[PDB]
Amino acid sequence: SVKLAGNSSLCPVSGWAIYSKDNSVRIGSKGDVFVIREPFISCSPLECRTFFLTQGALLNDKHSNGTIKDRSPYRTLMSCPIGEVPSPYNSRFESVAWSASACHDGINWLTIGISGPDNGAVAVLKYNGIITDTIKSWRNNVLRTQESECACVNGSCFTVMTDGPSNGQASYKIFRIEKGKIVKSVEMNAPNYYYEECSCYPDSSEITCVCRDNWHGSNRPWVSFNQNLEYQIGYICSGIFGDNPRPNDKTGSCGPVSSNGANGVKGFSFKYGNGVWIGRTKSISSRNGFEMIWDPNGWTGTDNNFSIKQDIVGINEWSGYSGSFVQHPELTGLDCIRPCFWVELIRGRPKENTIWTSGSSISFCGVNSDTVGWSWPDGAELPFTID
Amino acid sequence: SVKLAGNSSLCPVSGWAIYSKDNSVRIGSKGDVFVIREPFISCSPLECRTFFLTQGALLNDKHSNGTIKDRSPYRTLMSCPIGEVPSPYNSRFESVAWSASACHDGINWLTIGISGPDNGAVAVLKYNGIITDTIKSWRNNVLRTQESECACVNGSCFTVMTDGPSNGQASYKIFRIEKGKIVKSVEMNAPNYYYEECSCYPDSSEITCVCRDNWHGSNRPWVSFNQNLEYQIGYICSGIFGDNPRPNDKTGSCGPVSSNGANGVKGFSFKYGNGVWIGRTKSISSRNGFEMIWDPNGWTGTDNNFSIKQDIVGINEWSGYSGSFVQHPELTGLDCIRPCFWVELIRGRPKENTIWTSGSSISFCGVNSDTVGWSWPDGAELPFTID
Amino acid sequence: SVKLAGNSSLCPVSGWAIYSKDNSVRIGSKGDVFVIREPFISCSPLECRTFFLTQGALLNDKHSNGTIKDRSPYRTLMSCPIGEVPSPYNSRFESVAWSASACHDGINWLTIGISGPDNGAVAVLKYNGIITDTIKSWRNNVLRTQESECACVNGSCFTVMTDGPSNGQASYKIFRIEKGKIVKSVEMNAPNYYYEECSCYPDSSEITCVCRDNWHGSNRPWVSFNQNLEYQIGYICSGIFGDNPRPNDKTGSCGPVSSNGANGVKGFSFKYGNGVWIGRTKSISSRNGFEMIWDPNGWTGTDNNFSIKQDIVGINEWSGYSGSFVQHPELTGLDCIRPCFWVELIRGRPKENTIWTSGSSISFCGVNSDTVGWSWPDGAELPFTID
Amino acid sequence: SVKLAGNSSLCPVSGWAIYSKDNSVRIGSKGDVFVIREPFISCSPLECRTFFLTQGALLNDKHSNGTIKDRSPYRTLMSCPIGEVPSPYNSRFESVAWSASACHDGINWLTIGISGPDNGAVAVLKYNGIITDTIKSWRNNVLRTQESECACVNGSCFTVMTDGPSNGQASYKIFRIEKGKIVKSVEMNAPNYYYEECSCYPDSSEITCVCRDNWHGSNRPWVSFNQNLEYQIGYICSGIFGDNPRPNDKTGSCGPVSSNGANGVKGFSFKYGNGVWIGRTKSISSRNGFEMIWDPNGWTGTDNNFSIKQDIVGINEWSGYSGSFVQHPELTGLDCIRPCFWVELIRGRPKENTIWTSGSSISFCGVNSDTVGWSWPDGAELPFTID
Ligand SMILES: *[C@@H]1O[C@H](CO)[C@@H](O[C@@H]2O[C@H](CO)[C@@H](O[C@@H]3O[C@H](CO[C@H]4O[C@H](CO)[C@@H](O)[C@H](O)[C@@H]4O)[C@@H](O)[C@H](O[C@H]4O[C@H](CO)[C@@H](O)[C@H](O)[C@@H]4O)[C@@H]3O)[C@H](O)[C@H]2NC(C)=O)[C@H](O)[C@H]1NC(C)=O
Ligand SMILES: *[C@@H]1O[C@H](CO)[C@@H](O[C@H]2O[C@H](CO)[C@@H](O)[C@H](O)[C@H]2NC(C)=O)[C@H](O)[C@H]1NC(C)=O
Ligand SMILES: CCC(CC)O[C@@H]1C=C(C(=O)O)C[C@H](N)[C@H]1NC(C)=O
Ligand SMILES: CCC(CC)O[C@@H]1C=C(C(=O)O)C[C@H](N)[C@H]1NC(C)=O
Ligand SMILES: CCC(CC)O[C@@H]1C=C(C(=O)O)C[C@H](N)[C@H]1NC(C)=O
Ligand SMILES: CCC(CC)O[C@@H]1C=C(C(=O)O)C[C@H](N)[C@H]1NC(C)=O
Ligand SMILES: *[C@@H]1O[C@H](CO)[C@@H](O)[C@H](O)[C@H]1NC(C)=O
Ligand SMILES: *[C@@H]1O[C@H](CO)[C@@H](O)[C@H](O)[C@H]1NC(C)=O
Ligand SMILES: *[C@@H]1O[C@H](CO)[C@@H](O)[C@H](O)[C@H]1NC(C)=O
Ligand SMILES: *[C@@H]1O[C@H](CO)[C@@H](O)[C@H](O)[C@H]1NC(C)=O
Ligand SMILES: *[C@@H]1O[C@H](CO)[C@@H](O)[C@H](O)[C@H]1NC(C)=O
Ligand SMILES: *[C@@H]1O[C@H](CO)[C@@H](O)[C@H](O)[C@H]1NC(C)=O
Ligand SMILES: *[C@@H]1O[C@H](CO)[C@@H](O)[C@H](O)[C@H]1NC(C)=O
Ligand SMILES: *[C@@H]1O[C@H](CO)[C@@H](O)[C@H](O)[C@H]1NC(C)=O
Ligand SMILES: *[C@@H]1O[C@H](CO)[C@@H](O)[C@H](O)[C@H]1NC(C)=O
Ligand SMILES: [Ca+2]
Ligand SMILES: [Ca+2]
Ligand SMILES: [Ca+2]
Ligand SMILES: [Ca+2]
Ligand SMILES: [Ca+2]
Ligand SMILES: [Ca+2]
Ligand SMILES: [Ca+2]
Ligand SMILES: [Ca+2]
Ligand SMILES: [Ca+2]
Ligand code: NA
Repeated sequence: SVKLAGNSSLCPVSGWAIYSKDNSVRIGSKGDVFVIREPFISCSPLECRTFFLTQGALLNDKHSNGTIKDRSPYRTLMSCPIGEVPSPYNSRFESVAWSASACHDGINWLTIGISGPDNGAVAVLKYNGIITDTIKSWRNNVLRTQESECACVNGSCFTVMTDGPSNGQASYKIFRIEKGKIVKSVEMNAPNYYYEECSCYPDSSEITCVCRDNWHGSNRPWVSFNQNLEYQIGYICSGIFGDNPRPNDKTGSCGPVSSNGANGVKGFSFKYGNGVWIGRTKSISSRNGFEMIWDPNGWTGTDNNFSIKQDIVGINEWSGYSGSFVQHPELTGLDCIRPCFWVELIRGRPKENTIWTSGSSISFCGVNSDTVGWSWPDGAELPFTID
Repeated sequence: SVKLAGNSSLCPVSGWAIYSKDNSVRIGSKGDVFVIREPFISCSPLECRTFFLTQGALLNDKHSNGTIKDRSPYRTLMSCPIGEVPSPYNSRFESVAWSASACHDGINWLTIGISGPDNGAVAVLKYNGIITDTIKSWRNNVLRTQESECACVNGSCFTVMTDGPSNGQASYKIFRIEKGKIVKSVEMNAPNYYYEECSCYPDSSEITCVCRDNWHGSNRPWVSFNQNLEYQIGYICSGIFGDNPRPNDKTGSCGPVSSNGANGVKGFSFKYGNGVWIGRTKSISSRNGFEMIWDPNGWTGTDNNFSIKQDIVGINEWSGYSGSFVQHPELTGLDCIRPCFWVELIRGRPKENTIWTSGSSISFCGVNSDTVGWSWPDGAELPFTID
Repeated sequence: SVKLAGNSSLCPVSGWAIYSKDNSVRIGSKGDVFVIREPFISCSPLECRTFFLTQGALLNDKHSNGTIKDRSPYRTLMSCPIGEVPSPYNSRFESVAWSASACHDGINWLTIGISGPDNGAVAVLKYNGIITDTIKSWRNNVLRTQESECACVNGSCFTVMTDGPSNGQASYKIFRIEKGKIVKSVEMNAPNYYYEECSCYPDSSEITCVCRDNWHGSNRPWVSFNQNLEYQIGYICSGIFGDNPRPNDKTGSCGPVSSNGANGVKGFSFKYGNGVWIGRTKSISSRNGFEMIWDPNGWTGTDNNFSIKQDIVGINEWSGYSGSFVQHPELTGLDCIRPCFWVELIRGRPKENTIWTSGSSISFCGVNSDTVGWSWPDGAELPFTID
Repeated sequence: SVKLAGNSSLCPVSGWAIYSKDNSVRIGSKGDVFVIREPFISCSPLECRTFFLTQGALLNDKHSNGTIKDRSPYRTLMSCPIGEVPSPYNSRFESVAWSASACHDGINWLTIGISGPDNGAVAVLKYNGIITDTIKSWRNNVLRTQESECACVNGSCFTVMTDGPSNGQASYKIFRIEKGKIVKSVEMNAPNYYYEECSCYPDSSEITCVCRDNWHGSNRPWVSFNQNLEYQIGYICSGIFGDNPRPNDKTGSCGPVSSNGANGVKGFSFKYGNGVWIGRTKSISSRNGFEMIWDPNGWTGTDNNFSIKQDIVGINEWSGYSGSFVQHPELTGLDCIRPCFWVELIRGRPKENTIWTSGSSISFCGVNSDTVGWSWPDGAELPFTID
């Protein structure tokens, strides 16, 4: 058992091969499946797991009523093996949480679960399931974190948290965590930027995060930093705008794009020099479809020209959150950090006529062998009996 | 595999971080979850587990009827991982039981399960699941034990059992157990005191139990003892009365407080010199709400002043039993024994219009980092389909 | 990993302490629990498991119809941990079977599953889940075996099978099995005896079996043998008759007792010199109640006097099959082979008005510490929804 | 962990002993069991597993509707222990897949899952659950593979895939795979032959596959090859025709038998010099019944005489796909590779009045000890509540 090095570079990839699909909402029509949202995948050196925030309720049961609501004392962070439906009969309990992150350092799992009131929430940190630290709201306004895996390099794990309004300037902090203990934190000097729900990955011993600007950006903000949390900030320049909502593609910007910039969705991108692989919704106005786009100058260039598009979910199908996850050399035997991604397929409120909201997931891993575009949607037939 | 030392002091703590919530009643509306009461938590050097008394029945099925009744031949002690719902599909069988205790000495689990008739019940003790001893009622009036973890120091484990009436003087025995074999017991000389449902923990090689006076005490009795079962007795002196029911807070006593003293609820407290961390309901008359209070002179002083209160369950929400559990340094890597606690959130009879009674649970661990009060209640909407 | 020696003697016991209870029929009212009959318990050096023959159907579902029927191609031998309900979500598959045995030699499990036609059934033998032998019907008339654990001594396991009519002379064979291969078999010369559903245990390197005489005996037949299968035969002499049905107690006999001798129930007894611990039903006419009786001269003496009676199930409660199981020193750390027993609590047809028949279980281990009689019945309220 | 040698010969067998039956459809009347088809069994050096293609839906739920359809984005390759029902609570996720194969090389599991569109499907290969390679359709017409285990010899695993029309000449490729990487493939020169759904097994370091001619053969095509993918081709010569549909038995041919040759069913056979063990349906026109036949000159001789027949499923009962699996010496301790087989028992559409199609399974292993013919059918009573 050894710490993940995290010192190799990301594997360059040409396409995305399908890795998992859980069908949770379809199975939940009869089976005992948690109502969940905000799922994500994270791997150890031995396995990949899906983490998710339950609503303390099963699908097709009356307790799923009102699960559009984001924060309650019932919500818990749990995990199961990748591609299995999240059930009380296969799910490991992690934390009481309405916002979370998790990652494995090579030795044990770090989990971060935030609960408590909007005016004073507390992140509880656990290492191997023992509480090892806490951090409390410093702006008293919905302390919130990634909803995806943290990133680890040589025994240190890193995450981003946000505290403040969701329609204006907020405060953003970056953390270094070792064996579940916060050993350093810094508050970002980022005037006119906004960051939340960051998707962060390791790459050549450094951390890159691509986040959501809910304030006034239709492109995605990024922050990268080293083990000492010395950081750099920007927005993805590509005119292939990554957020949802967003305008139609056109010339981009290296700061925040204000057009359709308010609101957003969690997402990700991978940086390869001046190029970028963007995952995004296919619809500009709602969480519908999903596609991956390789723009070989999109990190720093502002044109809307790109070279590869691979379909993942069809434009008439419900999508949702998406996030990065990696497979390290210690897991794969490769000489590089493999990029993967998951997509959350949201069903129910607000877009459908149900009492509940819940998601399934799909996930894909980067390869340089042949791949194909298609649509792998949630597949459930709504409404359900309970509705 | 090594014996827990049990020789360090209790970790000093400033507040309580949420550790687990299982949502059992919410989930059992649809899923297959045991009807249970008398849950508790106990840890080995490798994991923590929820122990509970089943009713041999599942939520929202007809055999849930009558489960207000405490003692039957159908009740079984079973256990599942912390924060998971207790289900037939995830629960390990421990013992046939309508009163129980369990604790891990560092090598194997000890379990104590009392079944049989009210006039001659028998505790069956198991070590690693094998029957290693029995002990029979010696007063023929409902032999009963902790309903929370026993406590272990250097390969010996300790518990308390009571036999006799619940509305007057009863008999109270302390036991030293090694590899599931009773090696010593003493009957306590405790005239005008009453002990049941003790929450016992180790602290610097000695055991301290805080219990329930069902006879005539609205404050809690305590007994502390060494590995030779040489014991000291007393009641918590604080005017912050710990039992339910109780009077409003006023000047306390170091003997039993007779005002509102009859009846009770299982609870716990932690001694820190002359100070005390008290867990109690928020209502003085029913099992509603829960709070943690630090009273720096409350173990020995009778005033009703305290220095810290942390809300756990709101006053208008159902609560129930509570107990202590510890995390030893062999589990955590700390230099001290960490105090934690669980609360049972009882739903159904006698307070609600159901045919059944069952609980869910929440637990917290003591920390010195930032924490917050809130309410994490059961959350189920009663009555259910079967009612 | 080492072979069970099997060379110590049975632990003398003074009473029976309750070990497990599954509540399967109560739980199966809503949960996903197999319809089963013919359960039994068997232990390895690490754990005890319950084996059972499913009917390829779940309780309270339409496929449980007609499960009074003994033999079908749907019936399977499965196992789960002791005291858990048998569900498809916790159950290990063993063999396709309508009659069975299993036992662990210290290294691996042996399972014996008989299926196929009444006129040519085949026992399939498996070691560690691999098929290692078969034995086919030699009288073409329902080849059948113990429905309880086989017995192992020094790497050899032993069982008994029967082939022929159930209302007359049949044929009875004894088998020695090593690593799942039949290494010797003998046909018993036992004119005027009848043996089936033998409960067999090791004791001082030899096997004792106590069986069912369905032809013309209301006491139980026995056969004991060494590793070479050189055997002796007799019937339990005590006037405390062990079978069901049977007459009221009176002077017994050392050969078959013809009064109420046709028909029967699987059962067991333990021999301790000239004395016997007898488990039997409390009713003389039907499968109701259960009790254990220590008769200090009952193996070889014919009087109906006895020393100890311990109630297990009350006379107005349903019982059923019962069988021996042992815990070897390699499991317990004792210097003797510990005797235990289980009882099948049968519900449904033919005594109740249901479409199905299915059983739960209770089990007890022998101890020399204090015990108590009680009733631990099945507890389900019939009929069920499906009826 | 050591690589399976795969260099010994097939064990000679006189008959087939029943190994497993899962009763999936019967159990899924109430419990949470996947709608599935295309099951198959494959073994590591430590256990045997059932692999199957789910429909992303449970039996007796509305999302089972339309499951006659073969290919969708919801289908997933998943696995559970042999003989257990495939449930979301006991099944391991393998791959997104509407056509599949898997096999264990002695060190790790290889899985092959084809998803994507009919005009450009992609097989995703995983080794130990990590994506190790992909291969894309090369004729753009439903890339498809074995629906049974691939075959392994000294660290290399072999499979066959087909691409093109199912009512005419298509293209057939053989693959050598090492640690989940395709290291060699060849396209077969096979004019006038047709191969799909190959059942492949190792025998003396070489692979023999018996497949389905959906174009114009009522006998089965075979291809055998060495580790270099040097291959020989042929059809089974026996006038005991192996496909469904087929003619009644008459003189066979060593080329495709065109009488009733169109359409087909996945099946298997085992070669023993000039002889052959044939598994087939009992009906000549529909997937009903199953029997095993030993024809001592049937691999190369065209007569319709055989030496042994062993009933498996009766003629009036539903059957389906069948395939081979092996137990290598590293698992059994034998000196030869043991042949086994499974049969899928298909229920629902198109033959029955349901909204859904699903299968259960049975399997058998080859022995030289005594065996018996019988019928072990699915057993479920259709239609179901949902229909
Ligand atoms: C939760 O649990 C409670 C407590 O048990 C249930 O309340 C019981 O409900 C049952 C069923 O309704 C009651 O049992 C019934 O009693 C009837 C009347 O019994 C008395 O009066 C008759 C004369 O009419 C006398 O013959 C008899 O000796 C009694 O003095 C009976 O008529 C019913 O009998 C029928 O069913 C039985 C099954 O054994 C048949 O054998 C009979 O022939 C007959 O067909 C029946 O026994 C019982 O009294 C209630 N108990 C209490 C304490 O009130 C709740 O119903 C339950 N709730 C839910 C939701 O399940
Ligand atoms: C339920 O089982 C009954 C019997 O209890 C079924 O009736 C027939 O099939 C059985 C085969 O197992 C036999 O046991 C019966 O003797 C036989 N004939 C009868 C009762 O006349 C009956 O068809 C089944 N019920 C349902 C709902 O299908
Ligand atoms: C709290 C503001 C933030 C951005 C608007 O809300 C997020 C939006 C969500 C969304 O856009 O779907 C779902 C997240 N669960 C929620 N996070 C929390 C902590 O409640
Ligand atoms: C036996 C008397 C005792 C104190 C009143 O009853 C306890 C009270 C209970 C309670 O106050 O909720 C529930 C406990 N399950 C019960 N213990 C037993 C062994 O039945
Ligand atoms: C086969 C005759 C035998 C004795 C009457 O029947 C047994 C009786 C039974 C019984 O008396 O309850 C149940 C057993 N499952 C059955 N065994 C078999 C193989 O069917
Ligand atoms: C694609 C052609 C092929 C042969 C007709 O269809 C198969 C026939 C099937 C059948 O005959 O039952 C079911 C298989 N699931 C299907 N394979 C695929 C990949 O869909
Ligand atoms: C990465 O870290 C490993 C393990 O410590 C080290 O041996 C190696 O020199 C470093 N870099 C690369 C790119 O392999
Ligand atoms: C959902 O909650 C609303 C408002 O509290 C209520 O009207 C409705 O009955 C609920 N539906 C269900 C199925 O519980
Ligand atoms: C990794 O961390 C360890 C322990 O802090 C340290 O010894 C080592 O130098 C670090 N390696 C790098 C490349 O930073
Ligand atoms: C506690 O016990 C340990 C382990 O036996 C021993 O080595 C140590 O000296 C003791 N520590 C304290 C704080 O008393
Ligand atoms: C712990 O127990 C062992 C065995 O009884 C004993 O030798 C040792 O002295 C004990 N340690 C203490 C500190 O009591
Ligand atoms: C039992 O067998 C053990 C282990 O082989 C042996 O050491 C011992 O002598 C035997 N005991 C008796 C009483 O025969
Ligand atoms: C037990 O079996 C082994 C191996 O056959 C043999 O060597 C040994 O003598 C046997 N022991 C006894 C006590 O018979
Ligand atoms: C097969 O291979 C094994 C292991 O490599 C070797 O030892 C043996 O000689 C070979 N066996 C046969 C039957 O050829
Ligand atoms: C099944 O699917 C068909 C086609 O969409 C539809 O017409 C039918 O109503 C569905 N039936 C059920 C019972 O859901
Ligand atoms: Ca935005
Ligand atoms: Ca560009
Ligand atoms: Ca009191
Ligand atoms: Ca005070
Ligand atoms: Ca008899
Ligand atoms: Ca006597
Ligand atoms: Ca259910
Ligand atoms: Ca054909
Ligand atoms: Ca021939
Ligand atoms: Na009956």
